[PDB]
Amino acid sequence: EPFWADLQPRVAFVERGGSLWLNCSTNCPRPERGGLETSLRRNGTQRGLRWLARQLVDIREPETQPVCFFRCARRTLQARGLIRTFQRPDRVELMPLPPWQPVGENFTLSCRVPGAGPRASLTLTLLRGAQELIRRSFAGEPPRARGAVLTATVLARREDHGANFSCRAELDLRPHGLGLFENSSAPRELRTFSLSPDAPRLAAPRLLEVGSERPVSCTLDGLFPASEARVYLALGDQNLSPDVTLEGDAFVATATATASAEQEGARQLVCNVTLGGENRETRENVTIYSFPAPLLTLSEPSVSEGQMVTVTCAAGAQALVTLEGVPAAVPGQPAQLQLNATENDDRRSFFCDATLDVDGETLIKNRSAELRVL
Ligand SMILES: *[C@@H]1O[C@H](CO)[C@@H](O[C@@H]2O[C@H](CO)[C@@H](O[C@@H]3O[C@H](CO)[C@@H](O)[C@H](O)[C@@H]3O)[C@H](O)[C@H]2NC(C)=O)[C@H](O)[C@H]1NC(C)=O
Ligand SMILES: *[C@@H]1O[C@H](CO)[C@@H](O[C@@H]2O[C@H](CO)[C@@H](O[C@@H]3O[C@H](CO)[C@@H](O)[C@H](O)[C@@H]3O)[C@H](O)[C@H]2NC(C)=O)[C@H](O)[C@H]1NC(C)=O
Ligand SMILES: *[C@@H]1O[C@H](CO)[C@@H](O[C@@H]2O[C@H](CO)[C@@H](O)[C@H](O)[C@H]2NC(C)=O)[C@H](O)[C@H]1NC(C)=O
Ligand SMILES: *[C@@H]1O[C@H](CO)[C@@H](O[C@@H]2O[C@H](CO)[C@@H](O)[C@H](O)[C@H]2NC(C)=O)[C@H](O)[C@H]1NC(C)=O
Ligand SMILES: *[C@@H]1O[C@H](CO)[C@@H](O[C@@H]2O[C@H](CO)[C@@H](O)[C@H](O)[C@H]2NC(C)=O)[C@H](O)[C@H]1NC(C)=O
Ligand SMILES: *[C@@H]1O[C@H](CO)[C@@H](O)[C@H](O)[C@H]1NC(C)=O
Ligand SMILES: *[C@@H]1O[C@H](CO)[C@@H](O)[C@H](O)[C@H]1NC(C)=O
Ligand SMILES: *[C@@H]1O[C@H](CO)[C@@H](O)[C@H](O)[C@H]1NC(C)=O
Repeated sequence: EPFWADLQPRVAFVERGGSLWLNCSTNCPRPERGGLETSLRRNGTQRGLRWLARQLVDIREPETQPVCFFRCARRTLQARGLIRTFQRPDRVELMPLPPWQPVGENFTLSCRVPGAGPRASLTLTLLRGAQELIRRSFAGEPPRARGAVLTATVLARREDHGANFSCRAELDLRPHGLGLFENSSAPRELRTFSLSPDAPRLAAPRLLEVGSERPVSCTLDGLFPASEARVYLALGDQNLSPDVTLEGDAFVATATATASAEQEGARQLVCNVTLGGENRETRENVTIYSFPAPLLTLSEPSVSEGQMVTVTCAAGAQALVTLEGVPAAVPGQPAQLQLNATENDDRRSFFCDATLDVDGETLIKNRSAELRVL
C-alpha cells in the first residue's frame, strides 16, 4: 500500500454559475506540503490532517480539471479530476415571421437557443401546433461549445393561415444522472394570402341617364382569405355601398348606381381591393347624360280657325329637332312650324323627335300632342 492522493468528487457536473465542494485527501501521515490548484474561486475552506476542502463558486467555464497535490517523504503526490458545466435552455427565440406570406411560396423558420450547453446534448424541434415538423439532434458537436441553431424552410399553404409555429429545445443530461431540461419558445401565428395578378371584372353600362337606376357589379376570382379582403366600389369620386357576398374564393360586389348631375358629362367607375400587402384595381370610364325631352307646347290653345300659329319644341339645343316630320329650320332651337287653322286639321298629332348622340351611341324618345279646332 503506497501513498496516494484523492479528491472528491472525481467528475462533477454543476450548473453554470453554480458551486460545489472539493475535499482533497491523502494517506500520508505527515505531509510537508498540500493544496488545491484551480482557476476559479474561493468562498470558504475547511482543512485538517491529511485533507483540505475548498468551495469553488461561480463556475463560468465549460470544462476545467482541478488538481490536488500533496508532498510527503520528499516526493510529489498528486491527484487530478474533472469539473464540467451546463446551461439550461432558459432563453429560446423564434424569428418574427412576415406579416403576410404568399401561399405557394417558401418561408424561413429559425429557432435560436443561445447560451445553452453542452451543444451535443441539445435536441431542437420545430413545432406547428402539436405536430413536429423537424427534429435536429446536435450530438457529435464539441462538448465545449454551447448554443444551438435550427433553420428550416417550409412551404406556405392554405391551412397555414392562423397556424402557430414554435420551437422546443431539449437539453438531455440524463446519462450523466442529472435529468432532462426542456423549454419551448413563444408560439407565433402566421397569416397567409394568395392574390391573383388578374384584374377584377367590372360590369357597367356605357351611358347612364340621370334619374334612372342602373345596376353595377364588380367581381374577381382566386382570393384567399376571401373574408379578409376589403372592397371599394363607387361612381367617380362619389362613394357607394355595394352589397358584398362571397362565392367560393371570389367576392361579388353588387349594387344599383343612380345619377344626379351634379357632375358632369363623363366620369370613371372605380373598383379597388386591398388584400394583405397587395392590391388590384380596374377602372371603366362611363359617360353620363341628361335628356331634356322637347315640349309639345303651343303658341295658344284655342285660336279658333283661320288664324296662324307658331309651334315650338325645345329639346334644349342639343338633339336635332323634328316636329311632325319637319327638319327645322333653324337648328339650335324649338324652331317653328307655321300653320293656318283648318277644320280638317282638328285634333292632329305632332310627332316630335330628338336625336342625341353620347359616347358614339344614338338615343331617341317619342310622343305626340293634339290641338282642338273650333
Ligand atoms: C422551396 O424551397 C426549396 C429549398 O430552397 C426549393 O425547392 C427546390 O427547388 C429547386 C429548383 O427547382 C430544386 O432544387 C434542386 O434541383 C436540382 C435540379 O435543378 C436537383 O438536382 C436537386 O437535387 C434539388 O432538387 C428542387 O425543385 C427543390 N429541391 C428540394 C430539395 O425541394 C425552392 O426554393 C422551393 N420549392 C418549390 C417552390 O417548389
Ligand atoms: C396560437 O397562438 C396564439 C397566440 O400566439 C393563440 O391566441 C391566444 O388564444 C386565444 C385566441 O385563440 C385568446 O384567448 C384569450 O382568452 C382569455 C380567457 O378566456 C381572454 O381573457 C382573452 O381576452 C382571450 O380571449 C388569447 O388572447 C390569444 N393570445 C394572444 C396573445 O393573441 C391561439 O389560441 C393559438 N391557437 C390555438 C389553436 O390555440
Ligand atoms: C473529505 O475527505 C476526508 C477524508 O479524511 C473526510 O474526513 C473524514 O470524515 C469522515 C466522516 O465520515 C471521518 O469518519 C474520518 O475520520 C475523516 N477523516 C479523517 C482523516 O479524519 C472529510 O469529511 C471529507 N470532506 C467532507 C466535506 O465530507
Ligand atoms: C459564499 O459566501 C456567502 C457569504 O457571502 C455564504 O452565504 C452564507 O450561507 C447562506 C448561503 O448563501 C446564506 O443564506 C447565509 O446568509 C450566509 N451566511 C452569512 C453568515 O452571511 C455562502 O454559503 C458561501 N457559499 C456559496 C456557494 O455561496
Ligand atoms: C381604393 O379606392 C380609394 C377611393 O377613395 C382610393 O383612394 C384614392 O386612390 C387614388 C388612386 O389609387 C390615390 O391616388 C389617392 O391618393 C387615393 N385617395 C384617397 C383619399 O383614398 C384608393 O387609393 C384605392 N386603393 C388602392 C390600393 O388603389
Ligand atoms: C422558457 O423560455 C422562455 C423564453 O423567453 C423564458 O422566458 C422562460 O423563463 C423559460 N422557462 C423555463 C422554466 O426555463
Ligand atoms: C376612359 O377615360 C379615360 C379618361 O377619363 C381615358 O384615359 C381612357 O383611355 C378611357 N378608356 C378607354 C378604354 O378609352
Ligand atoms: C315611339 O316609336 C318607336 C318606333 O316606332 C317605338 O319603338 C317606341 O316604343 C315609341 N314610343 C312609345 C312611348 O311608345
